[PDB]
Amino acid sequence: AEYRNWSKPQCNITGFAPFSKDNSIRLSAGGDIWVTREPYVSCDPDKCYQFALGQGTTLNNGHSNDTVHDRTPYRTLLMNELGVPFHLGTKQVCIAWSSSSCHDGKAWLHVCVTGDDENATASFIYNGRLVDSIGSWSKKILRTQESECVCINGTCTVVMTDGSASGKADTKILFIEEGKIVHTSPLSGSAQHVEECSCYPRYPGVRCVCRDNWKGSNRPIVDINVKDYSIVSSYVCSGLVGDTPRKNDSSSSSHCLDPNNEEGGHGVKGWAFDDGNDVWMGRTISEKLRSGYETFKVIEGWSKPNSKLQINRQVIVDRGNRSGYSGIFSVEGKSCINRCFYVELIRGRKQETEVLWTSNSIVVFCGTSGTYGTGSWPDGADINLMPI
Amino acid sequence: AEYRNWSKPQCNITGFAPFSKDNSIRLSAGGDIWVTREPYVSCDPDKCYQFALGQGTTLNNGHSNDTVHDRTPYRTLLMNELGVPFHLGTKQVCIAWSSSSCHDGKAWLHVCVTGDDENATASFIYNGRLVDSIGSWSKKILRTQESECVCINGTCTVVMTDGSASGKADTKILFIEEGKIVHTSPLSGSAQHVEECSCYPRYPGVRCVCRDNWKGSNRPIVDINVKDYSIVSSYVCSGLVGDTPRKNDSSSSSHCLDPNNEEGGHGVKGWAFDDGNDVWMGRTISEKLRSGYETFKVIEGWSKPNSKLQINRQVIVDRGNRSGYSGIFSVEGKSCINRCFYVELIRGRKQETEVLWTSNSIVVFCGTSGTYGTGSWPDGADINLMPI
Amino acid sequence: AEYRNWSKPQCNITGFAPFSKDNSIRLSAGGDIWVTREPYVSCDPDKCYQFALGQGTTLNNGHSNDTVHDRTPYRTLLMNELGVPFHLGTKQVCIAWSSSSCHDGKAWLHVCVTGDDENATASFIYNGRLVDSIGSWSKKILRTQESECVCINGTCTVVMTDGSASGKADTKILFIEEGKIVHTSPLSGSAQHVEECSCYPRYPGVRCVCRDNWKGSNRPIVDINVKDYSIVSSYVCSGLVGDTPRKNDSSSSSHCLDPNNEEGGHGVKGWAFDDGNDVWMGRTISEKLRSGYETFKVIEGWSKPNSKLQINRQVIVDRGNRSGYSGIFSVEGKSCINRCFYVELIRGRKQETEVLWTSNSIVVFCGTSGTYGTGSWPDGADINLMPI
Amino acid sequence: AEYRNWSKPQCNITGFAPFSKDNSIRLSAGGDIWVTREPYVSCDPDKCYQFALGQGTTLNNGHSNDTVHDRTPYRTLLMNELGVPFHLGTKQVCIAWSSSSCHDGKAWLHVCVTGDDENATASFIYNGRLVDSIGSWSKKILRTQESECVCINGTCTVVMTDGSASGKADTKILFIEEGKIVHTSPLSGSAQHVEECSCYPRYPGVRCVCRDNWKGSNRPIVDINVKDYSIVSSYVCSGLVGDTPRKNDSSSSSHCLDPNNEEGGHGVKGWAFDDGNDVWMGRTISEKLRSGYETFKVIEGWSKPNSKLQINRQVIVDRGNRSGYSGIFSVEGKSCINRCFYVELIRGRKQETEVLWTSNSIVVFCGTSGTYGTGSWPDGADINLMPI
Ligand SMILES: *[C@@H]1O[C@H](CO)[C@@H](O[C@@H]2O[C@H](CO)[C@@H](O[C@@H]3O[C@H](CO[C@H]4O[C@H](CO)[C@@H](O)[C@H](O)[C@@H]4O)[C@@H](O)[C@H](O[C@H]4O[C@H](CO)[C@@H](O)[C@H](O)[C@@H]4O)[C@@H]3O)[C@H](O)[C@H]2NC(C)=O)[C@H](O)[C@H]1NC(C)=O
Ligand SMILES: *[C@@H]1O[C@H](CO)[C@@H](O[C@@H]2O[C@H](CO)[C@@H](O[C@@H]3O[C@H](CO[C@H]4O[C@H](CO)[C@@H](O)[C@H](O)[C@@H]4O)[C@@H](O)[C@H](O[C@H]4O[C@H](CO)[C@@H](O)[C@H](O)[C@@H]4O)[C@@H]3O)[C@H](O)[C@H]2NC(C)=O)[C@H](O)[C@H]1NC(C)=O
Ligand SMILES: *[C@@H]1O[C@H](CO)[C@@H](O[C@@H]2O[C@H](CO)[C@@H](O[C@@H]3O[C@H](CO[C@H]4O[C@H](CO)[C@@H](O)[C@H](O)[C@@H]4O)[C@@H](O)[C@H](O[C@H]4O[C@H](CO)[C@@H](O)[C@H](O)[C@@H]4O)[C@@H]3O)[C@H](O)[C@H]2NC(C)=O)[C@H](O)[C@H]1NC(C)=O
Ligand SMILES: *[C@@H]1O[C@H](CO)[C@@H](O[C@@H]2O[C@H](CO)[C@@H](O[C@@H]3O[C@H](CO[C@H]4O[C@H](CO)[C@@H](O)[C@H](O)[C@@H]4O)[C@@H](O)[C@H](O[C@H]4O[C@H](CO)[C@@H](O)[C@H](O)[C@@H]4O)[C@@H]3O)[C@H](O)[C@H]2NC(C)=O)[C@H](O)[C@H]1NC(C)=O
Ligand SMILES: *[C@@H]1O[C@H](CO)[C@@H](O[C@@H]2O[C@H](CO)[C@@H](O)[C@H](O)[C@H]2NC(C)=O)[C@H](O)[C@H]1NC(C)=O
Ligand SMILES: *[C@@H]1O[C@H](CO)[C@@H](O[C@@H]2O[C@H](CO)[C@@H](O)[C@H](O)[C@H]2NC(C)=O)[C@H](O)[C@H]1NC(C)=O
Ligand SMILES: *[C@@H]1O[C@H](CO)[C@@H](O[C@@H]2O[C@H](CO)[C@@H](O)[C@H](O)[C@H]2NC(C)=O)[C@H](O)[C@H]1NC(C)=O
Ligand SMILES: *[C@@H]1O[C@H](CO)[C@@H](O[C@@H]2O[C@H](CO)[C@@H](O)[C@H](O)[C@H]2NC(C)=O)[C@H](O)[C@H]1NC(C)=O
Ligand SMILES: CC(=O)N[C@H]1[C@H]([C@H](O)[C@H](O)CO)O[C@@](O)(C(=O)O)C[C@@H]1O
Ligand SMILES: CC(=O)N[C@H]1[C@H]([C@H](O)[C@H](O)CO)O[C@@](O)(C(=O)O)C[C@@H]1O
Ligand SMILES: CC(=O)N[C@H]1[C@H]([C@H](O)[C@H](O)CO)O[C@@](O)(C(=O)O)C[C@@H]1O
Ligand SMILES: CC(=O)N[C@H]1[C@H]([C@H](O)[C@H](O)CO)O[C@@](O)(C(=O)O)C[C@@H]1O
Ligand SMILES: [Ca+2]
Ligand SMILES: [Ca+2]
Ligand SMILES: [Ca+2]
Ligand SMILES: [Ca+2]
Repeated sequence: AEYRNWSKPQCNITGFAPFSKDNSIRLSAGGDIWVTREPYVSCDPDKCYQFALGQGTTLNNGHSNDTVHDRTPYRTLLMNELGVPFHLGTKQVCIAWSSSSCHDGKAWLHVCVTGDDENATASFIYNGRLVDSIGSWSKKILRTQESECVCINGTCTVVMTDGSASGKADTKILFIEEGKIVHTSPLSGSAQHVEECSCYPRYPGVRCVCRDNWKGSNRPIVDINVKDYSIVSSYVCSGLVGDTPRKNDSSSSSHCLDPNNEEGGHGVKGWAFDDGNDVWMGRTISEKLRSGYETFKVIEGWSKPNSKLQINRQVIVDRGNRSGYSGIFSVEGKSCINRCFYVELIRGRKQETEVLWTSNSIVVFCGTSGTYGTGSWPDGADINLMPI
Repeated sequence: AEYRNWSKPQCNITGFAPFSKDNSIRLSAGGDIWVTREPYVSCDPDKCYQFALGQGTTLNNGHSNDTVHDRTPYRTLLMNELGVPFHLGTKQVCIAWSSSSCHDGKAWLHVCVTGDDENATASFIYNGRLVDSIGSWSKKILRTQESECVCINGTCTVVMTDGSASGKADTKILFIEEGKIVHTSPLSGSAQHVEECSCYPRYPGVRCVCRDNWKGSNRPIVDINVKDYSIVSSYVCSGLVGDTPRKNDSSSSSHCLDPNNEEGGHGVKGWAFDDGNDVWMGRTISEKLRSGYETFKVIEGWSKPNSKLQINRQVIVDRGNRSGYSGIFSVEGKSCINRCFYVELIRGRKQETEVLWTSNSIVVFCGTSGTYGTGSWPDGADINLMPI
Repeated sequence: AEYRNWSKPQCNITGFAPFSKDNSIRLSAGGDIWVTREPYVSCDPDKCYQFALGQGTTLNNGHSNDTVHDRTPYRTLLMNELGVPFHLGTKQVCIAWSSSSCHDGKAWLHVCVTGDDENATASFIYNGRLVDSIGSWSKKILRTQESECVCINGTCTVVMTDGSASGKADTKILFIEEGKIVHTSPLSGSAQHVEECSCYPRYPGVRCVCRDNWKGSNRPIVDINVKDYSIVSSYVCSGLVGDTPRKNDSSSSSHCLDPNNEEGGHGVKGWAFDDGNDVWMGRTISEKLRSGYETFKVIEGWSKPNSKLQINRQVIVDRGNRSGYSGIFSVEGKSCINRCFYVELIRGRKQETEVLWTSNSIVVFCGTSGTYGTGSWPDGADINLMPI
Repeated sequence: AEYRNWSKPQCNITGFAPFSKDNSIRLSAGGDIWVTREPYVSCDPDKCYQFALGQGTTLNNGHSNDTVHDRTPYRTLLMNELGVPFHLGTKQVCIAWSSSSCHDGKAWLHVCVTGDDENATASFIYNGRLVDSIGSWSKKILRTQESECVCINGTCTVVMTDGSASGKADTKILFIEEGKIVHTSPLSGSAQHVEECSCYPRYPGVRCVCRDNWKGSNRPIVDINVKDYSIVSSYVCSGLVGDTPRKNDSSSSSHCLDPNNEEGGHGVKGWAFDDGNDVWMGRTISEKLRSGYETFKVIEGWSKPNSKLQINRQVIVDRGNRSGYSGIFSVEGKSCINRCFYVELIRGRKQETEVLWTSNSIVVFCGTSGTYGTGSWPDGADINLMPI
């Protein structure tokens, strides 16, 4: 076993093909299945795993009531092979109401945050043992990616924020070797608010596309140099912007440097990645709600400020059905590194009042250089057939 | 780990001996078990797995209502070790409402088709990662074997059809190396309609027996040359024909070249294989319905047009009990390659109206050169004891 | 991986110490657990497994009604690591209403009998594939040990009977190499009726203690020579006899050569083994019913006709609680081969009428050369708290 | 695979960071989960496992009634990877109503005690086989640590007691090599009553902190020399004492040599360990009840009689919530040996009368040399939402 370096070119991308779906809410109506949110996917060199933050209960269970809240002492990070839904034999790998995980080629790192809002603890678990921990630096909900971290040559990097959800906060990038924090760098650059980064290897460094919860409906970019620990940041150039909420497609804009100040407050975790001067990106179909999910390429949308020339659109979830968070993960092939993404399909409160719980299922697609058709792969549960 | 070449002679066959049964419908009345259809079996060099297309729900679950339909965005391919029934810890390996899987000696290939009827996508997943995809070529339900594919020296082959279920369609044979499509050949020869092929290694090539849904109650044969990609096809010679529906044994016929035009419309997935000039084949016992299941040898039934001289009959499922699809898989022994088959035992709608769901169990037999007795191994559930 | 030869001396035995218990009936009242009977234990060189014949259903399930019957097409052999109760993820390794399994050092052999009473089939599965099969030789319930077989230097041996349960039958000993039957020898010697043998390695051969269902309440012995295939048989010498039913301890007898003709009809599977001239044996405490379970040594009870001098008694299950079958298995230690046994704890019909099902749990003890105390480890379920 | 020697220095400790939590009582209200008590954690060189003594039943099950009792023939030791809650696929590794387990670098040892109070048996199982057993030496509930044993260079040591819970008893330290007892030493030194020791490697020997159930609310220490089998004992010096019950912090005392005779009767399993002259220790927050849980360092609390100068306090479970037993386990890092602890969170009878059962969940923390914040991680079930 050798460390991963991810030193292959990005695969050619013509769009995305279906990869996995867990159907977990449909299963929850006839089976004991965990209540979750904030899912993601990350793969070791052989095979992929699905992860999510449990709510310390199954769905058909009195403890599923009022699971809309994001942070409790009962949330744990669940980890199963991809496509195995979160049944009662699922391993809870750490105590977490925010997390990130990744494999360095040799073993798994988990970054797990729990405890009081004003004084949380992050644990750093590597190859099955606690190696490091830190306390909150700004006393305002220390929190992290909710998707995979990225490791090159044994140095894993993860983005964390502590501070306001609606104003200037303190973001830092940690560099971790076999579980030990070896350096911490503050965020630098023109991104003004950074949360929930979706990061990917872009050898020789790591590139992240994030959520600006304050003034941007355009997504921040954070670039991380793992050799010298330097950080740069800005915003995706595309005038078709990636956050929710956002303005409509004719009114929206980005010019790469600053938050657009267009319905910038609040947001949703999402992703994008560059392909030469173009950008591939996903977003909800609704501009206001976490409903629908579409991907497309914006021609020159990485390099040219405010480009809106899209092509190669695919519907992942039709506009009539619920989506949620989405994130990137990367998979090493024989000759190239592929990009894949998952979509959280949130069901229950507050939007759906027939039940008292909040949970989700997942759907997952991977880049292809081949061809594909059309469809829609929503959660699929009938809210009226669920236990309350 | 080396690629499989299957370069051993076929084992001697005197008939078939019991191998596996999962009892899944009986278990579903007191346990959380997936709703399935279109099951099959395929083995890696060590051990066998059962697969089937899930319906995105367990049976005792409101979402099992009206699971008679064949294609939805919730169907996934399930994969367990053979004899482990589809419980909630079962892995969903891909999104699929049609599939085929096989192991090349090194890793698993899955061919998984999903999305809109008029514009489906097939994903090609190998060693746990998406390697290729194609879109529908004829915009009319791209679909595949619903049983194992076959790999020689690292080149796996799979038969797919796109086009009418009741007239000329477009069948193609794909050749796939570590998940990458390297060649596609159109069907050639005198088979006029080919679906749901049951294929087996017949070194140096692959031989398939299929379903003609249009004009044949005799089964098509497709022979695939993996070295030069050439294809030949025709029909099993036996006058005791393998499809359902079919005429009775005195009225039925085949003369090897053409569909017989005898109750040829519709059909069921099945199998046969040659043993010198003779053929071993399975079929439903009923000529009209998917009820009962029998195997026998037809003397000269591979080589002599319209031969009806049977011997070595075995009842697998008595005439009074339900069957379904059946397919072949092959298993490498010390000195020879054995042939085995499974039978899908379908329960529920439309035929049984006491319940609202449709699902199945499996029973599996393998070739023997020894001796054996008699019996009947049906699904065994009492429809009146099931959840509706 | 090398073949086992079992060429170490028997361990010193002072009695038996607790090893495993599964509590499966207690668990069945609050969990989905298989209905079973005829359990046993067998270990590969690393670890032990529990096996039993399923009844194709869980206990809290309408299909558990009238599971008293011994042979149906739904019975399968279940196999889990020892101490893991038969939950819904349990593997059904073959179709069987009679079975025997054993590991030769390299892989598992399963001998699985199913089908019609008058014309059964035995399948021989080795390293996960069907290698051989035979049909019934006497058309009267071909049947086998219901406990582990034994392999020396790659040759596994198993005892099977076909014929009357209440008169002369046809017993044969099969010799099987990597799943292939290489020789079959008829029973020879003075045992007059032999069923359900509990066999153990006694290098250079195999020694079995069995059930005489016809005229003996003393247990038969069958000795098997694996080099030349010769067979000898007789009866355990001990005047404290091992079957149920039997006469009381003052009236019972054995003189080593013949069935005692004392309450000889019917019987229960059990075991014994020699220790020099002495014998270690288990039996039910009741002389009429499968209730209680005790072990003891009979001084000179292997060599001296009708010896009744017992010592080192241990109660395993108190007289007030139900037992069932019991069998031997052997485990290789650093310097010696240990002997262990399991006891089936049968609950439900016909004896207990509060429920409609019949099932069992297990308890398991292993030889020790150390010391121990006293106790009683019965099934423990309260029949009045069970689903009917 | 080599034997562990634990010959690295203790890691620096600044306090403890969250490691694992299983949420098992919350899950039990909507899932089939074992009833347990007396849990602990122990790790092989790769990964950690959670263990506990089952009560032979799940919680939503009539057999969970009156599970307050500590010893029955149905209790077994359960073992899962850490964070996997005790679902129905959990392995019961031995019959036990008292236990200890540990891995020597090569394989697992389990010490399992069961049977009659006045004449119990301890089984010693190593690498999956029974290797040794002993009977009760004093006929008064032979019993052991209920947490991990410790092995150096292949010699594992375990502390056991037999005798009164409220007066002089007979404690012995056993030394076990690949499952075989090679030496037994009696307790020696000034500890007057020793139960439920929490032991850790302190190369070249083993150090334990225990429970005095007779006259001490200060905890005993037992030091074990694995080379010459000699034993020394005394009491933790800290005037902030570790048992429950105890006097308040101003009235309590210890002077290192003798039991303090302060609310000394009864007790709870707990732990402490030295860090130079200082001691790190956990205790319940309540002085009378098993409620709350806190850890802190007592400056000079290892070396200076009656020191009460605490620093670095952390709440693990707030004062308003239930705790239970707690124990130490040790984990080998790249350069140092870390200390971790678990807390049993007991729910149900006798204290909570809304239900008829008694069970627990777990929470687990590991030493850190980093930083951390604050929180509280209690069991979290709502007693009014549980099955009775
Ligand atoms: C079977 O499945 C395939 C694959 O999914 C479908 O093909 C895709 O079809 C979509 C929708 O048409 C294509 O994406 C769209 O591309 C447009 C740009 O391409 C056109 O214009 C350029 C420039 O002149 C031409 O070079 C090019 O050849 C095309 O003529 C974008 O304008 C589209 O965005 C606009 O419309 C969408 C709604 O469709 C809005 O949401 C946007 O806001 C915007 O107004 C869009 O991106 C995609 O490129 C095709 N893929 C491929 C690989 O061909 C088939 O349509 C489908 N067939 C059926 C019947 O289901
Ligand atoms: C115990 O189990 C064994 C093994 O399963 C059973 O033996 C099989 O029995 C079946 C049924 O008889 C045999 O299959 C049949 O073979 C017939 C041809 O063989 C006979 O005729 C030839 C030519 O003259 C002779 O050489 C040969 O020795 C036989 O005399 C076919 O004609 C049969 O097909 C016809 O009948 C079946 C119904 O049985 C119809 O469905 C068909 O449409 C057709 O009319 C059939 O194929 C089989 O070969 C035997 N196997 C072996 C290996 O011997 C035992 O019968 C069974 N005993 C009991 C009591 O259960
Ligand atoms: C704690 O646990 C230990 C270990 O389990 C118990 O010791 C065993 O006790 C049993 C019962 O006494 C012993 O088994 C019996 O051995 C008798 C023969 O030994 C005695 O006689 C000989 C010959 O004179 C002496 O050499 C020897 O020292 C003994 O004095 C048999 O006669 C017994 O069988 C008879 O009684 C039983 C009921 O007990 C009947 O069911 C039989 O039909 C028959 O009448 C019996 O086999 C056993 O040997 C002891 N084991 C060991 C290793 O010592 C302790 O008794 C137990 N203490 C308590 C209080 O629970
Ligand atoms: C965020 O989280 C951090 C880490 O958990 C919290 O910091 C810990 O805070 C606790 C409570 O104050 C500290 O533990 C306490 O240490 C006291 C000794 O230290 C003080 O006094 C010495 C000697 O003069 C000074 O050198 C030192 O700098 C400190 O000023 C003990 O006296 C305390 O025990 C007493 O109070 C507790 C209740 O707190 C009682 O239960 C005891 O009986 C006793 O009366 C206690 O041990 C701990 O050391 C801090 N950790 C670290 C690493 O700094 C932050 O407080 C928290 N912030 C918030 C707002 O949540
Ligand atoms: C669902 O959960 C809510 C939130 O905890 C429960 O409401 C709390 O109930 C407690 C116990 O009576 C009250 O003290 C709190 O004031 C309630 N909080 C709020 C916001 O209402 C509620 O009881 C639970 N059950 C249902 C059926 O709603
Ligand atoms: C079983 O499933 C059917 C098919 O989806 C359900 O029937 C549909 O119900 C919706 C919601 O009311 C209607 O809009 C559709 O028109 C119905 N379709 C048909 C074909 O009837 C049915 O409600 C489900 N439940 C039961 C008990 O039958
Ligand atoms: C329990 O199983 C028995 C045995 O199969 C069932 O009884 C059979 O019921 C069928 C269907 O009505 C009858 O044709 C058979 O004659 C019955 N056999 C006997 C021996 O009675 C019985 O119905 C099942 N259910 C219960 C509640 O007893
Ligand atoms: C809960 O368990 C208790 C303890 O076993 C049960 O009470 C026993 O019930 C038996 C059977 O009637 C009586 O002979 C015993 O005398 C009872 N013992 C005691 C201490 O009361 C009780 O029945 C069980 N069920 C419930 C609902 O309490
Ligand atoms: C609390 C926490 O750690 N993360 C939560 C974040 C933050 O509230 C925002 O990023 C603002 O900081 O967003 C969610 O609320 C959301 O939008 O669905 C869910 C997630 O659990
Ligand atoms: C829809 C699909 O992909 N395959 C389906 C096929 C096709 O309808 C036919 O082969 C005609 O094309 O047959 C089934 O309907 C059937 O007969 O039981 C089930 C299967 O799911
Ligand atoms: C039918 C079969 O294969 N074996 C059965 C045997 C035989 O009936 C006897 O050995 C007589 O032949 O005994 C049982 O009935 C029994 O006594 O509990 C159970 C077992 O399933
Ligand atoms: C019975 C047994 O083996 N151990 C039990 C011990 C002993 O009773 C005491 O240590 C006194 O000896 O403590 C418990 O009761 C307790 O306090 O919660 C539980 C545990 O099961
Ligand atoms: Ca925003
Ligand atoms: Ca047809
Ligand atoms: Ca008898
Ligand atoms: Ca005390």
